[PDB]
Amino acid sequence: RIIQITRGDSTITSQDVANAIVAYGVWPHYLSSKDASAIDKPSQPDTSSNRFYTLRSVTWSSSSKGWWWKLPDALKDMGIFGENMFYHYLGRSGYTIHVQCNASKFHQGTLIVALIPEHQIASALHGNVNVGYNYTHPGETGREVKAETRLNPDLQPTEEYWLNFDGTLLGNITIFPHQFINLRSNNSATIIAPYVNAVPMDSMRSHNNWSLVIIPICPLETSSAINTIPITISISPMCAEFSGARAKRQ
Amino acid sequence: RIIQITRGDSTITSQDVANAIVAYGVWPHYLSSKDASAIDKPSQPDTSSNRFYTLRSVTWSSSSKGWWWKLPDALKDMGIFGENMFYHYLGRSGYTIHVQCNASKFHQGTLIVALIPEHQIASALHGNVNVGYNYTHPGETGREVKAETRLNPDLQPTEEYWLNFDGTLLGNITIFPHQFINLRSNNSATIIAPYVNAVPMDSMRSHNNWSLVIIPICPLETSSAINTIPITISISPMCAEFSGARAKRQ
Amino acid sequence: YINSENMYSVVLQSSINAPDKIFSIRTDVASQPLATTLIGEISSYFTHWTGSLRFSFMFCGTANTTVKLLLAYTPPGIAEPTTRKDAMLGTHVIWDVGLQSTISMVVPWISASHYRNTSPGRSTSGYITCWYQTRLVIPPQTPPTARLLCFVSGCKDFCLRMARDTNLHLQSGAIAQ
Amino acid sequence: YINSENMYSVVLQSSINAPDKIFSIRTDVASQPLATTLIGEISSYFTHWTGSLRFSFMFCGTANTTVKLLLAYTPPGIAEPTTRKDAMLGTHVIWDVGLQSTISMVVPWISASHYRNTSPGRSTSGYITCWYQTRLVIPPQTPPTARLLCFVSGCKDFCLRMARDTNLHLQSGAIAQ
Amino acid sequence: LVVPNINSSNPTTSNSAPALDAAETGHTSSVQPEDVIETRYVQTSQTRDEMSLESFLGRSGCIHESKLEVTLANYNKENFTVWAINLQEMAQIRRKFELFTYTRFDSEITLVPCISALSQDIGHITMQYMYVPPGAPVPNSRDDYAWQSGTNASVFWQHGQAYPRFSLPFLSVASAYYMFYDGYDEQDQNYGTANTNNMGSLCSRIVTEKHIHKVHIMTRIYHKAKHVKAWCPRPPRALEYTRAHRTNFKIEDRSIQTAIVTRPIITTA
Amino acid sequence: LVVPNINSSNPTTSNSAPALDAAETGHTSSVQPEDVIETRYVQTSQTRDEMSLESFLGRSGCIHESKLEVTLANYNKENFTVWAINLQEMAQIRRKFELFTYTRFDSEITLVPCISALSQDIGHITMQYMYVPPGAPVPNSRDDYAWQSGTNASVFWQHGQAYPRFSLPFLSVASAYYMFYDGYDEQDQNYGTANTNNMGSLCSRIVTEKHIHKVHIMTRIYHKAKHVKAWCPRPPRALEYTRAHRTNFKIEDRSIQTAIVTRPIITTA
Amino acid sequence: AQVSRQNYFNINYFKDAASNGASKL
Amino acid sequence: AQVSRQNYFNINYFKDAASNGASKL
Ligand SMILES: CCCCCCCCCCCC(=O)O
Ligand SMILES: CCCCCCCCCCCC(=O)O
Repeated sequence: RIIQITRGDSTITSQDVANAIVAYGVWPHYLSSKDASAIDKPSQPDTSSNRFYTLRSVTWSSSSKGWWWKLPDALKDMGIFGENMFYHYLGRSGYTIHVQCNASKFHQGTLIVALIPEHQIASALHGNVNVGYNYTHPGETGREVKAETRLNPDLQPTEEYWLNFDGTLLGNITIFPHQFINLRSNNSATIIAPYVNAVPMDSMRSHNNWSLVIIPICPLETSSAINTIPITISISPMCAEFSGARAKRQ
Repeated sequence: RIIQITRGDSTITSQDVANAIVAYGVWPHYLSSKDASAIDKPSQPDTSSNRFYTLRSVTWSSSSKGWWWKLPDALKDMGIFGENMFYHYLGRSGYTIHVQCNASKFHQGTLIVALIPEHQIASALHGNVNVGYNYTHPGETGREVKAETRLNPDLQPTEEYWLNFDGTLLGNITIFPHQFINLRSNNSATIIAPYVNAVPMDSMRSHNNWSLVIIPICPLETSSAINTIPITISISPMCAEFSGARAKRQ
Repeated sequence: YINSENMYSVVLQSSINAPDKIFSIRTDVASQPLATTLIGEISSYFTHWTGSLRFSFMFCGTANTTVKLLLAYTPPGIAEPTTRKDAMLGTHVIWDVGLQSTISMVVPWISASHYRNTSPGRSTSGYITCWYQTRLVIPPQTPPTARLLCFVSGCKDFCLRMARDTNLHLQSGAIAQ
Repeated sequence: YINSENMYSVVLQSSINAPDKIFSIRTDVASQPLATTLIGEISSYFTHWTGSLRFSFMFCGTANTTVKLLLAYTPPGIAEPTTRKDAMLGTHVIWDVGLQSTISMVVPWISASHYRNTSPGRSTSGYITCWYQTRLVIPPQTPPTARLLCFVSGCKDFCLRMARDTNLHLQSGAIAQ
Repeated sequence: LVVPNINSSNPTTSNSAPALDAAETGHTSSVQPEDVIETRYVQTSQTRDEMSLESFLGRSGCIHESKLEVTLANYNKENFTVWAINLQEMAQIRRKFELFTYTRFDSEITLVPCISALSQDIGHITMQYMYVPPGAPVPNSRDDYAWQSGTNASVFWQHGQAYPRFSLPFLSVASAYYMFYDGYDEQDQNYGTANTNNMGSLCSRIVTEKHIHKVHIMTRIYHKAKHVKAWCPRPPRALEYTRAHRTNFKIEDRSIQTAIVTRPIITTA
Repeated sequence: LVVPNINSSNPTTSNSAPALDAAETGHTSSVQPEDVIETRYVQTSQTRDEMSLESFLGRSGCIHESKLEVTLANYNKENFTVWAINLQEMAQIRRKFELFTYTRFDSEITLVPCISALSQDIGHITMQYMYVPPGAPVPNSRDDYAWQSGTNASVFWQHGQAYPRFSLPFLSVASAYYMFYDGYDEQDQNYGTANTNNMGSLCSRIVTEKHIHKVHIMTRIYHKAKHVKAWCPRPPRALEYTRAHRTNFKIEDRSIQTAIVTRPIITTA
Repeated sequence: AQVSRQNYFNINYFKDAASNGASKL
Repeated sequence: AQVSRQNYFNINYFKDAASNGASKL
């Protein structure tokens, strides 16, 4: 039940885990010379970039339908990791995602926490439309399912969370690395994920590798006055490597 | 006469050197655990920070009296090195300074290029005055001897370049690591300098370790129409290490 | 809360649903409020110090009350953090208050010089700040606030030198026989 | 040229077609102008000295400018030379300024006693004089003058004894705190 | 005495949380830097000798200032002083020893006698300092027979002489000195260390016979502990002392004032 | 420490010109007497010990002159002095140490106390000199409780006593003293060594109680470095000093004056 | 006898132990 | 111990090294 994960100068503790999941059974590791493409020495900032970064908390209420964040986008503003991300053409990283949500023994609810590779979102409308860059790059704020009028909507992604935002049934989302946070049992979910791509390193600004999706499968219910509780996400890059240094991209 | 120094993804060549000087006979190296004070792992960005950064060129004319820059201040805005400098409380670095100045066999002039440790500048005025932080932190622009009215002058450093800006005679400046660029013989000066301080790492924002002073000891003279020539400085951090990460200091 | 037992605890609130700062303190062993603790008092009999400090916290709410807190240490050279984002960019621990009511966090020695003065001038070793990571949640019919206790001691690391008289005690007059 | 960088260089002239004297200086380490150099300053903290002095010169004219100079050392017991003939009768070096811009000449220790006083009275260790051996020649469209730099340091030979306070620095008043 | 080295540390992902404990147990946490952060290997080189009790208490500090105002009128009748020895009258020393419940050590006493001239000259002044253990006759005048010092220890100082000094062995009838005593008289009186700490008196007189120069002699007494041992540490005194042998701290018409300094808001360091 | 011998030398006619070099390189020439002249074989016999740093800096020089003018009116209120210790206030010593960027050494302090009689007699005078490290309470009066010296080091001198002396170990929190510091406060203020060189104060008081003789006491403090090490030599100070901890040299309504003496013509030595 | 130090000479000159200097740690 | 000189007797009498005389070169 007790976890303690130490990353840089950061340590996470959780007295109520469903022990951690290692996506696809592979622990993150630095890129091997046998798989490498680019020929310059990759810079490895170590503890200055491989540490836990806590994002802006979201509120879980009885009418919440879901949220998603994309990596590495969510960390583009995070200290040294964010800096390296934009000073270099190529980057590569694994992550430890720790989703935290505590309540009480008098609260009930269940979240599905999934990490999806190449989560190519569907657009909201019909016709010849596609999702605009800005909308799949919300930053640490992430995206929350709101079912109610946004803009240049021919550029917006779909809000059909029950179709995994991409035309497949929620429900089968379990085929992806995931954990459930069932309030009567745990107060956190931890997923360790390696780098997954069809190329050894890639552009972090242009390609998001993982999408983190959180969906309340069973609603938050309680008789307590504290009837909304936050969900906080802390993500730690792991084995971050960068290559192709030049000016910082704006 | 021919040099080629390769640092990160940067290479310097000079077909007319007075071969390089290694300040105090010590080659730069990472901080040893035997001398260390701070107890966290220092981040070492490697090729992303240990590369040549070229500063804004200055013009050498017949009325030039001198210039100076301070390290690490001069590089505070330089890529990944500048970033690390402000995200961390402590830093440590050696440098390769390559001063370049070409002319023609029909030009004559001589520069003294000195690297001074703890160059504590004197203030311009008499009385109870001291040098203001902004004036010893000019950035890549450096400071040029101009003998003519500046501001809040009770905060300004002295312009007595012939007194090394500190009350000692130019002329004895040779006691410091230095090289001469005598136009009839060379077109560059190269000084490799290790970290020198009474503590193992230090605050880069608050303490400048080296001061780079350039002074025309023999004036630029020529019958050519090209009667002013630039002096360009390229500095490469070496074995840069940082420790004590937190938010970026503004 | 000054001349009572209340100066020793902080009250957490379930009504706060935000990443608010709960408290902060300088990390200098002999600075206030650390000055009058055992380690601060002994440090005040010396001029220099070095080493790591261990800070421990004890949650004193109900067995049914929960919360996650962010305890962070900000190395020097910058102003103390005013937002959770800036605080977490430093050394920190995320504390899940569940069945164990206590946690220990270590403030490592991160200094240019090997020792620091116990009487700091315009100087600091940094700060420790506490923030709501999630929220103080309680079931029905449970007190809506809970207290937190903070302890300090030195690690194996810790060392003091150059004995001197303390500035934390006075004699302004004769002591009657 | 006194409070500037010009006190450190001598100007040679192409218009001079004669065996003229360019400059001269006493050889006594703590006499003027040697007194304020590194070696002159350290020597002024001692009473006696011995050893050989190394004098080096750097020609700073154009790469196309040439000249041959006569650098001579006149042992004591006689007035400093006023003609090239008298100068060359002593210890000397004929310097051809071509591709190397520098030369070093050594003033050997030639003294009756093993040591000399750093503060000389009616005494000298001799002189160093510089003369045109040929002429400063330049092609068309080249500056007609060129500068020369002179350096001094001691040889393996060099030694000082009997520490004393320096006459090269003063305190005429209090130093403000 | 060496401080341990800071060892290298790596990123851990485990079931054992060294940072998590229960302070309810009354035990201090065992977490070191390596348990909470990815630590760098540093070779610490600090001795802890200066922090030893011998070093801390083994320093001379003032414990008494004895003022003798020489009267020329009743020269033999007065001109002597008596002081019941104790370490409770001067704050700096008292606070250091009270950091422990029981202490045991030998004592080094150094005297600093200063003659204040109140006439044109001071002549020749000689002083006698006698240690009077409990029970021995205490002098009643400058010419008391007790000054013969047939068996008590006396030390003499004359103008011009260096500072007198001598050692005393651990003096108690018990195995250690009581810095605190939660007890009474056999008569249910005098709560405190007044019962336990009866070391006798230090008496002094000006030895020189009647003369014509008024002078005051102030002898300050310095005490240094040697070969020290101590037991049961206590929190340091937080308020000014008011009386010897009592932990009383209340002062009339004055509020309790500790060394804690207040701040406006606790969210700003 | 031996100086090398001058070897025999002969007439050379060669392709290698040892006299010819390039000083552009920043390297000092290696030419010795034998390279430029037909040298005689001399057996030099000079030690270089006196030129060592230990010898050069290991000499006692004045660093402070502390004047205490004893006032009889407010005897306990005043009559004490405070001085923030440093090596910047007296030129001879300051210039020698500033020949290096960083220095490290132990210190020997010798005191020379002189009583100036302003009355018919001087009576018996005793002084106390206390070292107050940064943070320890600084005395506010002659009778301040801080003079109890419970743990600070104090030294006493009385008229008639030889010159006091004691050693201090290397005091910095860094590995060496900063003779120069190109840096600031954590507040971007106080450029210079004022930041780095905070060694506390030396405080003194006349210990003798109120008396009737006016006197002034001037205690000169001498400092000698022992077991010396130094790094990064610098050119010697060329002008008068004006302030402590600052390299400032400008004086009001006065031109810059170095030790260089001018001559009329450079062709006459 | 001789002792090392953080080498020096040291012997006791008096017959009572209370007379001795500071204790060795 | 005994040392040669530019022979003499010398031993340290105090327990702290700062107390020692000038260093041997
Ligand atoms: C004769 C000179 C004075 C000797 C003083 C040493 C006695 C210390 C007794 C400690 C007990 C106490 O007062 O609390
Ligand atoms: C208590 C007597 C005085 C001891 C003086 C030694 C301190 C030297 C510190 C050197 C730093 C400086 O002032 O530049």
